[PDB]
Amino acid sequence: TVLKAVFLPFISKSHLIRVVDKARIFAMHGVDVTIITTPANAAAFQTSIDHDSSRSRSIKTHIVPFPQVPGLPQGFERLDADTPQHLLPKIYQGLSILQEQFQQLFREMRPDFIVTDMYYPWSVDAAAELGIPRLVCNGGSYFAQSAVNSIELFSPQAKVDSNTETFLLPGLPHEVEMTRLQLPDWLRGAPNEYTYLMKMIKDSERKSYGSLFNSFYELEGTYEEHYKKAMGTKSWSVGPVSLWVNQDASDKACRGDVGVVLTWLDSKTEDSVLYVSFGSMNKFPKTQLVEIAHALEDSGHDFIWVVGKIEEGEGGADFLREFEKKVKEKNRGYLIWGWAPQLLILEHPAVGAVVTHCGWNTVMESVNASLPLATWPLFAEQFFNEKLVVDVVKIGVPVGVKEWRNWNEFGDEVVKREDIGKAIAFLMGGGDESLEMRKRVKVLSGATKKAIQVDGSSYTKLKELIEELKSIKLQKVNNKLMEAVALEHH
Ligand SMILES: CC1(C)[C@@H](O[C@@H]2O[C@H](C(=O)O)[C@@H](O)[C@H](O)[C@H]2O)CC[C@]2(C)[C@H]3C(=O)C=C4[C@@H]5C[C@@](C)(C(=O)O)CC[C@]5(C)CC[C@@]4(C)[C@]3(C)CC[C@@H]12
Ligand SMILES: O=c1ccn([C@@H]2O[C@H](COP(=O)(O)OP(=O)(O)O)[C@@H](O)[C@H]2O)c(=O)[nH]1
Repeated sequence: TVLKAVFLPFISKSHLIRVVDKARIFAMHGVDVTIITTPANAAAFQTSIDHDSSRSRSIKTHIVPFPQVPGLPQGFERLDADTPQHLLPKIYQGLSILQEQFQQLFREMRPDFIVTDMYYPWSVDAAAELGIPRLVCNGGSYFAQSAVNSIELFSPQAKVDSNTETFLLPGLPHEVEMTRLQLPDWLRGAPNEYTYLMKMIKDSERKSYGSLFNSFYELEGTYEEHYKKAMGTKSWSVGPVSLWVNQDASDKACRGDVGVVLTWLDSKTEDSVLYVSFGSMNKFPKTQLVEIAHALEDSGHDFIWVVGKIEEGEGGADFLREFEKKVKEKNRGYLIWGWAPQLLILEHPAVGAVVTHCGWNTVMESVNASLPLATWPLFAEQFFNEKLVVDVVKIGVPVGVKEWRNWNEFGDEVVKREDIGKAIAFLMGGGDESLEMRKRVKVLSGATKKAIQVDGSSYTKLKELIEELKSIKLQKVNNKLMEAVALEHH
């Protein structure tokens, strides 16, 4: 009959809200969904779950207490930027302890299939023990995963010396040039511990039923097909997930949480405000914040700056509080010190462009809101996402960042105010080339909205997947009938 699914999200904020939204999409289309999580993580999205159950979807959370770990204080259950760095491996250790409780819950709930974050590679074995399909949720774009596979297969970085020599990523449908410094540490040379984790994750994916991406075909459908052939797997684009289940203002306001900025926006003319955000994980050093502050002030344009994680005192916070005073004196700038209501802001007509670290969720949300991008990749797969934005679909301009760094370090590179200002001036300056870029993102904005409406590309992929899973459930029911009839004869 009715499919039953258990969803297992990860415990970093961006991954959590992406996989929770995928859970909400499945429940919107008839699946009886249970989301397993811990209290501090549930706090970020239980409100969204309550709104959904009122549209009488069958979706609920199942709260599991976070384990005791020596030296880990109570209440620390998330991997985000506000988390003190020495607690991260302990938090990850506590998550690992939960695996057996998760598996017991699978055996107790007996779902027809499970949908789990990529950071749970063992879940493919759990599903095989239960005899059910496991879907894996992958972060980021098909493009970025195609680029990673090109690096792994062809090693173009091995044939160059220096750090400024560009190389093509072979086999991709588009010509894409990068330097060795723009590759992740775990891909560049000898394996590190993350290289081995990624190997285990990709092996798990190859054994899984299929993968789910927050993507849509009009944006990067060529890479969706490329990726399926690179992996030899099934995959479905089911995005933009943020738009699909957060079309209401109340949902946009509460997403991932736990009005003054909206009144400020209401006072501005259309497309006049630059939105600046570097995602849920980034922490900039003071010297970088100084360059951004000067670039924003010197641009002459209105802006909202989501400052992200700031070191206290002379590590940045003192400077930003002084800068915030300055820019309120002119009514040109607005700083957001905590979690911003990103979906509500991007949809506001006053917003005209976005400075982004190329986190895939912000790229997708900006496309839906029809906003051109200034690209400032930092870590993870963001340098690959920049290539797609800048070189393939041409909806952004780069600030000019040269070097990948890990998420927990400041690196050696400081992007200077002049280079930031060049990107702002292009986006906000009204020149003809920027206007052609705005038209390109507008076309894609219309495509996003169509993709999740009835018989859009993402709607259809989800419908086809659910039909396959219904088919598998029914096959097992009819096989039991066949076995019982055979035992009757004898
Ligand atoms: C933010 C995302 C989710 C990710 O972001 C995702 O990055 C993917 C990528 O890396 O390609 C993209 O595919 C995807 O789209 C994007 O969402 C970027 C990488 C990372 C920041 C990641 C990390 O750095 C290192 C560790 C260590 C691993 C390990 C083995 C150790 O080494 O000690 C054990 C201890 C330890 C602290 C566990 C925690 C992780 C897994 C940690 C902090 C979790 C958050 C994670
Ligand atoms: O102040 C903030 C920062 C981030 N986000 C949301 O958090 C996600 C950030 O994910 P992204 O892929 O852009 O970057 P990451 O956080 O993974 O580095 C997006 O859904 C944003 O809408 C938000 O609502 N408010």
